[PDB]
Amino acid sequence: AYEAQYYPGATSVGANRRKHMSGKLEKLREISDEDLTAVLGHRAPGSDYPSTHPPLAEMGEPACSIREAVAATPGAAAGDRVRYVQFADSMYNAPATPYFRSYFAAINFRGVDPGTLSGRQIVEARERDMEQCAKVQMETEMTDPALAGMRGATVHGHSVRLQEDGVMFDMLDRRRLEGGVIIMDKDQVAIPLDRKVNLGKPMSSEEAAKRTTIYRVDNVAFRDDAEVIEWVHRVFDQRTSYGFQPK
Amino acid sequence: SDTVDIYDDRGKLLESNVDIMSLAPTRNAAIKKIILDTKRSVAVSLAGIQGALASGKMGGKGRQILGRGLNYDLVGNADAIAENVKNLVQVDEGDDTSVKVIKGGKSLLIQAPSSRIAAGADYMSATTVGAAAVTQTIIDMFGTDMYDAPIAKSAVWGSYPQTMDLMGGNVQGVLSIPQNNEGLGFSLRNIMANHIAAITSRGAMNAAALSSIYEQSGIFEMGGAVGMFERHQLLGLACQGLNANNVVYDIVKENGKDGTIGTVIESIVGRAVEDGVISVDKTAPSGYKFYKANDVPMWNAYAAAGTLAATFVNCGAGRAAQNVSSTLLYFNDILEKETGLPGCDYGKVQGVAVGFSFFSHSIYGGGGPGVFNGNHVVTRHSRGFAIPCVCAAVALDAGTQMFTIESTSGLIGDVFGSIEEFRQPIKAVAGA
Amino acid sequence: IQGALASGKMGGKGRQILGRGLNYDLVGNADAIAENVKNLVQVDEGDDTSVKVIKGGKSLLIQAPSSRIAAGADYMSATTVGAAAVTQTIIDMFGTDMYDAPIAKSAVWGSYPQTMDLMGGNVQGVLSIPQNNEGLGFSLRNIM
Amino acid sequence: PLGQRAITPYTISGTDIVAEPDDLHYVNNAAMQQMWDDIRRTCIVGLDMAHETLEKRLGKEVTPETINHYLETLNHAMPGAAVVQEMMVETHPALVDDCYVKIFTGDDELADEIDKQYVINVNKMFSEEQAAQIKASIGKTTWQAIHIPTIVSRTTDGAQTSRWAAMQIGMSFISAYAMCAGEAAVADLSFAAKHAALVSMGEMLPARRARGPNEPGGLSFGHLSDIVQTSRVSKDPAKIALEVVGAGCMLYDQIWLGTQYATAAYTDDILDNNTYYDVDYINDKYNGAANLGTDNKVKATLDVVKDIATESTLYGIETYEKFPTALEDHFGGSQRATVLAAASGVACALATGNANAGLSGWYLSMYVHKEAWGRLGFFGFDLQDQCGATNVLSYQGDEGLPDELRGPNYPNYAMNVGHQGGYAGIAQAAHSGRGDAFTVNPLLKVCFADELMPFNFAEPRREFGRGAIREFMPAGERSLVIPA
Amino acid sequence: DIVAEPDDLHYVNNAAMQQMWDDIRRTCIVGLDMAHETLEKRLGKEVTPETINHYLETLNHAMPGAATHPALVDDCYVKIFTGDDELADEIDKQYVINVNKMFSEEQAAQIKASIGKTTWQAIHIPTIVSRTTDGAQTSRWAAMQIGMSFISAYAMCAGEAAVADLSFAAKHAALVSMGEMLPARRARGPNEPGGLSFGHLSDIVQTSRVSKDPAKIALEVVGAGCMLYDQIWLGTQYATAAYTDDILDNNTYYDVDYINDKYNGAANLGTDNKVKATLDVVKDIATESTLYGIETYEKFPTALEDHFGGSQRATVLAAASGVACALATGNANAGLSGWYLSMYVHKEAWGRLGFFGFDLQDQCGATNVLSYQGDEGLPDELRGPNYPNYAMNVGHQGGYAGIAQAAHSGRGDAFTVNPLLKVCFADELMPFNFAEPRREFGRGAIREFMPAGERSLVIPA
Repeated sequence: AYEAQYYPGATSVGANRRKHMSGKLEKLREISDEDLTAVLGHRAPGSDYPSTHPPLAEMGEPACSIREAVAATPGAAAGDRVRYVQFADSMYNAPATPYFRSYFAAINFRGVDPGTLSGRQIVEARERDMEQCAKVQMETEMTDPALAGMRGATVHGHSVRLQEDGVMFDMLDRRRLEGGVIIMDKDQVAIPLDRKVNLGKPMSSEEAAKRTTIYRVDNVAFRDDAEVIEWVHRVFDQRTSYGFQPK
Repeated sequence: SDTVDIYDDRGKLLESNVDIMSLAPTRNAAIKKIILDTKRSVAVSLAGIQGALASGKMGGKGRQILGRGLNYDLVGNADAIAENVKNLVQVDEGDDTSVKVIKGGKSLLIQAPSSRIAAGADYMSATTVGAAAVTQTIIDMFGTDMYDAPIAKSAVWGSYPQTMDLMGGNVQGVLSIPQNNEGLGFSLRNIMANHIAAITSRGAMNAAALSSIYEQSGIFEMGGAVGMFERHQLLGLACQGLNANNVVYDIVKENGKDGTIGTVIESIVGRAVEDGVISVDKTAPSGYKFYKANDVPMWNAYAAAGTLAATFVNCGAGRAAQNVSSTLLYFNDILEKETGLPGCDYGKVQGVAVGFSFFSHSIYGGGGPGVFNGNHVVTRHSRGFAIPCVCAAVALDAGTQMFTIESTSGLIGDVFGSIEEFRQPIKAVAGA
Repeated sequence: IQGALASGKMGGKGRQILGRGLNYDLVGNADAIAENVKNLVQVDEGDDTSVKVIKGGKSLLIQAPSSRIAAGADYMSATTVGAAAVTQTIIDMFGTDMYDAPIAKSAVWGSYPQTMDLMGGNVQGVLSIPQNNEGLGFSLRNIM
Repeated sequence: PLGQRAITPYTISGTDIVAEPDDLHYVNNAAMQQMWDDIRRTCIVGLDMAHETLEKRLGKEVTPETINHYLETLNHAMPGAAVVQEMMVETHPALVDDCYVKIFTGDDELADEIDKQYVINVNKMFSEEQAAQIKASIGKTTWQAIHIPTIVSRTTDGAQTSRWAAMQIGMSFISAYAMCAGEAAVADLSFAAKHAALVSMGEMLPARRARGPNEPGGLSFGHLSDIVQTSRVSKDPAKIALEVVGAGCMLYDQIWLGTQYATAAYTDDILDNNTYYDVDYINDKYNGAANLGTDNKVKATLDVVKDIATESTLYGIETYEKFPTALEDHFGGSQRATVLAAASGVACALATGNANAGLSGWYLSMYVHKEAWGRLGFFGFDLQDQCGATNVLSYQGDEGLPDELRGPNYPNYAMNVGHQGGYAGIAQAAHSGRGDAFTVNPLLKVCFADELMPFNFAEPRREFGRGAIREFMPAGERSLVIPA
Repeated sequence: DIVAEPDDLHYVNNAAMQQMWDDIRRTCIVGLDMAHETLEKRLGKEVTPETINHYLETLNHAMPGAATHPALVDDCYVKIFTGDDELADEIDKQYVINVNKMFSEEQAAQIKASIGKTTWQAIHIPTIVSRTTDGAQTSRWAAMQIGMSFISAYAMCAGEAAVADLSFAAKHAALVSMGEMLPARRARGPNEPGGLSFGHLSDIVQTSRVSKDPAKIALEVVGAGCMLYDQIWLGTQYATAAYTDDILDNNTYYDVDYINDKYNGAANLGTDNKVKATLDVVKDIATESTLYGIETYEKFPTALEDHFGGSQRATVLAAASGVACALATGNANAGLSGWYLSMYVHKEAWGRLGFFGFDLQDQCGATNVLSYQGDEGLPDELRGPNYPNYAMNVGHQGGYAGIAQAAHSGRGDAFTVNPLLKVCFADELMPFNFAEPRREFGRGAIREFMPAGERSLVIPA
């Protein structure tokens, strides 16, 4: 019906912001479920899904119209715990942005809790839901594994300049580049793991600048895209004028 | 003149073409009855008084007067307490005064007369007269010693008067003391979301609606609806809370099985465009339709209705109460991105969601969504378009919150869910 | 209010906002402000609302409706409705720029909401604010 | 070997050490401020609700070794140090040495395996019946004693004591239990640590009173009797009650309200002599009632109060008239009714077990004193004392209260000096005569049963005298950050 | 210049932080003239400058509780200032603050026209008293002191009805407190950082008295507001908020250059050359300020790294834009609109703003700027941390005070909201230097600030 346009801009970063909001992202590599659950870190890998309350078909529901109209997720129908996945995105042309992963998770996924910090971006959901959300974030162009690496605490590096091989300065290294392809063993929480997870080959610097959603005076300056500054000015003028008098 | 229709909890028609001026807190008889009942009604935990008299624990948190336990029988003789307290709380003979014993005697519900409300300057007449009537009954008709009377009084009242709240007392209503108001006219906003979801028996249309009732009564009491702002508030009260033209339930039924926040936004912008509320101001390069509002109170009403609908779709999917920290925020943010128009309350409910996310997800002492009310320092900013969604989220939960409905609001829920105009707010306000 | 708008002395004892003087005659056309404030305060026409002007047009006496008392939990929604009605009447009769709306607001409301009281607003009731009570139900015994 | 004054140098009651009245003020002597600082910086939060939210909502295992890890993390984190890795600013270690956290539990089995450097045990600090009373009172619950810096409470206020607590509690849970450093569990923990499981001694005051929360108007009389730990370490109940009288007359009549006469209510020993006389009188008359014990007490009747209070006041009047040693000060004749009323109140409470019996003894004392001598205190003295006798056994809204829950925010006691300390002593005497482990709040008996406090809550008046002659070292001083 | 670690700048770890908050929390201003009207009208005693002088020697040496410790209490004195030169010269030169002497001519003329011909006394109680309990007994302490000084100096008995009329006329008729009482949750009393409005902190610092460049005055209030409001009232997390490494100074001077380029000298002093505040002017200056600061961050990556968290990037862009718009228009709410436009432009340029709640004051920020609803509308001069939007979270209030000063400093006003506060802190005998607050924390982080309120003389070594 209403074809969502999602964002203003004829530029490249407007197109990439629309691609992150819409979810029309191409898959660059693959992560198995067994080691993805390992690097989320809330569970033994390849084990049963835990619980925080008995499943909804057993302990019933109140007589609610929203409950009978909204079909709960499969990850909530089994009463899983609410656990989290979070990332850190560089300011040197990372493909995703702490707001724009939150916009991605809000539009493309049912029953999530996206949260934006300046350096952190968290998705909190039921077990089977956040696993799918984190899987879709990891296997696509949305996460550049050299850039948008999973942290769960001690996240410093969104604004720290990259290393010479294009990886963030992590005060506890989850992800290491050697062997050619990027590999990582720990979960987002700062505990080590026995198994090694290959992600894939990192994007090149020019490909990172092409795929990014950051206006940068190096690559695509914010000042030259008047289409989005007009959006900011229009919504700000409407906010101020209608906070004086809404007519 | 704006003339909405009214639909119920299940999206059936209630009253059609109602003028939204008649839905005002100062004009609608049902909202007036609801807030007069919130003023005049108070709850007594008889088992709490019995435990305080026996164990000696009274007067606050972690306190116990040791050595002067009064072994009384309050729960067993609860009915005679009910007629005796009804005798001491009433002004005339059977005017509008009721004392009902419930749940096999563990609790009492006291409706103060309507005259005592109009005889004092605020609502605390009900609390003080009920507490003093209970104290006087348990002293006189169970035979309390002359020097044992203050123990029997502080079993009912708290550390009052040394603390301005009845802290540790067993008598409280929905509204808290007027010294606990952050602003002027905020007395109808000291009502936490657990109370609303407990009252409506965890209905999610009904908790949102009754928190709209309370919030817009509070807003009109602030003097924040004079002139054209009255229409600006009443359009949102119709559209968001009171289910105008079945819009929110229609959006939920459309986006129930597969819907996310984005599909809710697509539905509200399709409804706004097709209703003539908004139109394309200009078209940019790359065809980004810049939108303008033909009616700004009506566009804010659509953004509020979409905010509640997105709350439903994003909380019923997870069956979690914590999602409205972000659902309001990101609904209004994607809605600003989609059209160019400002979101609900011109960013006020987005800011409320911003701060609500921080105190409901960090080391700062905010806690779960169940404890947030309109008088809370974080969620007071939006003009009654945020707390309906919070109460709906709390009513929509399935057990993932420990600061839960029962633990903090079992008394208020089991005493105030006995009233028809509190479980069913839309049916009262519509009048069918 | 006229002295507050012209001089800049609004919102407390000693406070002066310089350079934002809004020169206007309020006492000269106080009858017009009276019917406008009767229009904005009232719930419906012909209710229990009467605002009348004092000698010389130096003051006016807002009486809020009974319904704005019944529809509020406490007593002093009358203060806020009267203060907001006077503020919007002043805005509607200037034609003021919206960047000079806050000056014309705090000339009437004083330093509220920063102060718990209005504190310098010319809208003034008899009872104190409910936060400035001594105990439970002492708001009605605050008349000196 | 000669000299004149016009003021009597006060020896602190029960001690040989002596201070002139213009350095027993809360500016010169330091312990006067330090005891109130220890009241301010202290709060107590409860761990069980936080532990069960960690348990069910994360699936995390709560166990004694994780709890030892969590308290060592917190006890590092509390002195303003960084425990979660954000580049925050740390308070300097040399300014913050008076910060610690200590648990006490109602389960001794849990109390064994927790590290004893972080445990205050009920058994090692109380006797058998005391410990049994407190374990039965608090249930099998886990609580913890929070003491924030003295420099922090000294700088800003006492309302940040609960907030610095909840801000440094949540970082400790995050660092020791590996949460996200910001997620929906931390809100539950830090709202437990701030309004759900928080108990604090100072409560909020009405805005007409121009003070804020955690100010000695909110500190109730039973709370202050529970703060001072003389009942823990000594057995003679009159000594307990008069120690509470001295501490209350210092923190209530000198700090919460600013002619500084009321130092004499715990100086020169008149108050004691009278209390020891009438406790001997009660032991002689009512068959040893005022000794320690629960069933030996006489029921609080009106005539018992009349006899004890009248006899105590006529003893005090005969003592004064016989030797007016404590008289002859320039503004004399006040603090003459306070000591008689305190003696009568402690005497009435130590015999009956009822605190309102002590209050009725206090007001009978003021009536007997007034109509014996034809004069009653200074100008503003008997607002409350002329009100009070009808306000003690009432049960109205703003009138009915036990002494135990009363405090300086009580309507009669709000603005007059020389009264609240006797009330704190009466509320203690109602329970020290029967050897109770606590009067009102059992949490604060345990919480202040600790020797790491720079103040000594075992004997407050001994500490006032000890600071009055400059061998008391306070905590909140800016020793390093100023030049020399 | 003397800049040090952030570790020894945290407010408990820094003397001058504490001493300026102690100086603000110990000072009260009491009206004096209608007490003299009482003495003239119904005490039968003719008040003279000699009686005034004798009152001043009585009240200035009575501060330590005299007829406390003489040694400890020393930071205590009562000074006078009048807007009426007819009696300002006969008063002793050791108890007087001349508005003519300490100010320029037009500033003194504005002060005198604001206050009229009244007399006011400036009271500073001891610091130890304000450190022991809260600073809410400054009112009651100075009340008992001036009551005792009337009874001593002017020779009345205690306990008369005319003495009672004088007693109410003395102290609770015209009392000017720093802040007022607080609402529900954080219910502190008077003279707390919650009630200290932004115009009050603009008037407390005295750079507007001693400097003519409105940029330096605005940024000075920005630094003082950041430290006081954020660290004391709300604290922390990168506490050195926008008064180190001078990115905000660079952005402000660039903005003044931009304003005096596009508009005809609208950023210099004087009220004649002020452009009226429309949305176009606010949009233009705020967007240019924000885009310049963003280009500085993205152009110099070491400065993007040094400000590691998004909160301080957003705060230093918004404060620079706000003080710029306030200087250009002379309107403080124009500065607030520039602040919030800077927040929105920064958010859309980088897709990230702050730490969960650093945008609470900002999404309901721009809409509340020009409102005239009840709890929503207020001029920025009268706003403070008790305002509903600004109550609870860090990183904002310093720019909010600096914006109000920039409004009333771009047009060269003598004061922001109070002339009583401006003249009251215009005396150099304070331990703090309110003329240059941000230099004093450089002195307070280098261990060169010597506050009073210490108890070293009454405790062992």
